[PDB]
Amino acid sequence: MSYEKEFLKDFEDWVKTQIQVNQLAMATSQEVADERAKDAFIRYESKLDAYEFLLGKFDNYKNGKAFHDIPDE
Amino acid sequence: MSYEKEFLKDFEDWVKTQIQVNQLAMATSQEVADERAKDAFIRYESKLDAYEFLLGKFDNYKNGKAFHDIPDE
Repeated sequence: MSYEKEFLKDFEDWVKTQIQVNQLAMATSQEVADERAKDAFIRYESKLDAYEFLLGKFDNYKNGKAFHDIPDE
Repeated sequence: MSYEKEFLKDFEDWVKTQIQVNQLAMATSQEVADERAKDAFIRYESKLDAYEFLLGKFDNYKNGKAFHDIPDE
């Protein structure tokens, strides 16, 4: 793998890590939710949302598509 | 530019776009904040935080550093 390819791979694994990280924090707080727990849930779910979207962009890469293209489902 | 390099460039411009997008929504709602406006501010600031971090990773790329390395300030 070239430098760009390894960078893109580490990048994707990092995103997958953040998704796991936020899913547990999210599930853990949602458990409780008082403004605190809901604020925390919102914080975490907002991050998950951004990372889930990015996971779609890496799918474009693995498919050879341009970045802006819409992922397959 | 190869495919990987153009992908990494579009990727970075997209992140910069999201930062601008969330900064305005964030500033716009914070203006008001009632649980609604604060929940919205939290949502947006949480996304900004994730994107700001990613901007650091692209700096690593532009510097030739591994993904996991810590950006310069």
